[PDB]
Amino acid sequence: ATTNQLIRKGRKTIKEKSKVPALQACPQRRGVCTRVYTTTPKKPNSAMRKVCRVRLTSGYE
Amino acid sequence: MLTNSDREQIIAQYQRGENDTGSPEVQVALLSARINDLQNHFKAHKADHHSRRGLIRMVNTRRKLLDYLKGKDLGRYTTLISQLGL
Amino acid sequence: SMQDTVGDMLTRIRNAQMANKVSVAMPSSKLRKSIADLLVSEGYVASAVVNAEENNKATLSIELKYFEGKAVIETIQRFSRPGLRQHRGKDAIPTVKQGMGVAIVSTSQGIMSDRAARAAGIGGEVVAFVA
RNA sequence: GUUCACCACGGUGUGGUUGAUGACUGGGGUGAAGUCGUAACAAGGUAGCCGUAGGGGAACCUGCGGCUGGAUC
RNA sequence: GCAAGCGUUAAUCGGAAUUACUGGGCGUAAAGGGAGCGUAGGUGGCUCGAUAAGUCAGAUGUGAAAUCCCCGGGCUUAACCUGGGAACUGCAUCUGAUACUGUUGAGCUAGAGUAUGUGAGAGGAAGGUAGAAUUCCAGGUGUAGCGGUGAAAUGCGUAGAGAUCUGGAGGAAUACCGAUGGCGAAGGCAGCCUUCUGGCAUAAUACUGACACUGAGGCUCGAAAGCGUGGGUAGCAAACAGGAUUAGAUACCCUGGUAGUCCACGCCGUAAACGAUGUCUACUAGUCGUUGGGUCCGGACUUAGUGACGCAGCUAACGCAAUAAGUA
RNA sequence: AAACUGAAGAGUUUGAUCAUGGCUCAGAUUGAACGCU
RNA sequence: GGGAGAAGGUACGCUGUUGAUGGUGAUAGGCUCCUUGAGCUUUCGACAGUCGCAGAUACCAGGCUGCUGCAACUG
Repeated sequence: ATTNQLIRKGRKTIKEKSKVPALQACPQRRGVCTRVYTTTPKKPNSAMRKVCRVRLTSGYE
Repeated sequence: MLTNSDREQIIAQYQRGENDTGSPEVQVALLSARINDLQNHFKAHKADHHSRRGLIRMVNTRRKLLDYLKGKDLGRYTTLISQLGL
Repeated sequence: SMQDTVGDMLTRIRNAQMANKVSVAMPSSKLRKSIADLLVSEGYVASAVVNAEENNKATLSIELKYFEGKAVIETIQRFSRPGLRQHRGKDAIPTVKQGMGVAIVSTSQGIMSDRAARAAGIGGEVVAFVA
């Protein structure tokens, strides 16, 4: 990466998206539970973990 | 090809000085003669790419010398290309 | 092609010093001779003489120094290459090894040391760092 | 006042760009006491891989050219 | 451990040298474009002058205040408020300097080229031709097998095979030489001869006088397979048919076999297109081969390649090491 | 007089190692929300 | 090549003024030539007015799109 190449093209820092899109950059968000169920974990662990499918005011389910 | 005799004829015609054989004028004239003579070879041998590579290099060298001569003295360049039909 | 004459001269000095050569010769120029004169005056090389050869040519010959087995020039790096030139003001010249080294500065008053340019209150092209 | 000019709303037609949805369909992933084989790793039991073509339930196979990132020689 | 707060979530920078300007890499970890020619652009030899655009310095004007930082001052302290500075890396205009870059005048030959003589080469293109061999066709001799495999079988043969001898047709490739040998930008290029033709290597003299390097886009060329059209078609052989092996065997092995392989003209534009190593410069212990030259006295030196080692240096290590992956 | 003072790493690929390389963490900040107080 | 006149729009009469323009050539000047151009005639426009429900006013004179089967098409 020569000086001429850096001035012509540049450096590029791609921007990582948020891991919590449904909050829409909010601390919390209100929803209604559309389902309250249990599920089994990944390979090392075993349990009946309690999950709820919830539709938020942000339009995500 | 071009014989020694006609190569020397071109040299003598385009001598800027005595027995110089190295100025842009004589170089460009000799390249022009060689290209115009090789046109005969490449009309009968179209798939001679290995020879065409060298002819293209001749064209490139003549273009470099013509641009250098134009940037050096424009009267000489406009005279030379008028003599050679370029 | 060769497009850095100062960098070529510095690389010649560096390579000869790594090879424990007594003296290094190169095609001479006035800028090269000035840089060699600054090196001599700084005490990094023993001497630098220009021998005028034929065909309007000249050879710059530099006698190198070695102290306690090691080379006197610990490091010599070009700073302002042709592809990126560096010019600094009087209070912006980089210090080399806290001042125990030399930053070769080509100023309007000639090519001098970074400390000389600071004393003169002057700036210019920072061409090399020699320590 | 009348009339013409300019012009906002509004209308008409024909396209462009783009979001959501769509029977069905393609590959991608995840999931366990599954089915069929065993392709790769050792010379992996026909050395492997690359481009390309043909063929095949499926890993793949075969031709041509190439590579060593191949044992043994 | 914090404390009238303490945790969690969201969000930004940091740590992250993890986009590296400061400040990273690309042989094998991700990463050199298949190769070249070249446009814009970037960069660029020596000497004497001019110029002062860049650059450097100075002056002047401005860069609001607040904020930040420094020195103080006022709230009981602090937060807060406040006086003066410093700073605001900036811009503009003048003045000065000319080392470097930029623009220019002149000159120089060391980079790059030209003319002239020799030399090597599977460099390219178009024709022609030779000899071994295979296959087929037709005959002579001859008789019961041949062929194939780890074994077999399919297949061929009593309509006479296979073997042997003699004639004919046809296509393709060019044994030995043959060589980490040569030539070519790569891709590639081997019988021999001619014609057309490119580059290179080498000696000396004369000449031009920076004409250079690299190169986004662009263009050209670019194995094999494949595609179009028209030919050709011996061998080989995808597909395909059969025989084996196997539990199966859409394979490996066997017998056959069409496209293709060959030619002409066009496409295609891809390969582990590899040295997994961009091009071009300069510099840095040495030793031994080899190809084409050159100069000396069978040796010595020097050149352009092409190889094997091996210091320093570099590398995660492997290793590279003047044909660098060293120093720039 | 002064404005001129500033730079830490850890865990996690392996039987183990070095490298590469991502992910994660310790900091600071907020017009914040939420939970407990 | 086309599809395509795809689809779909706008103008269009008369009167006056006015710009340009092709042809033919009287008339003068030097079976012919050149310049000039009377008269006649051609083609585009511009501006201003004007009447009606309506100006391609009558006769004359394509309807047009979307999906899909078949056959290449003219014959």
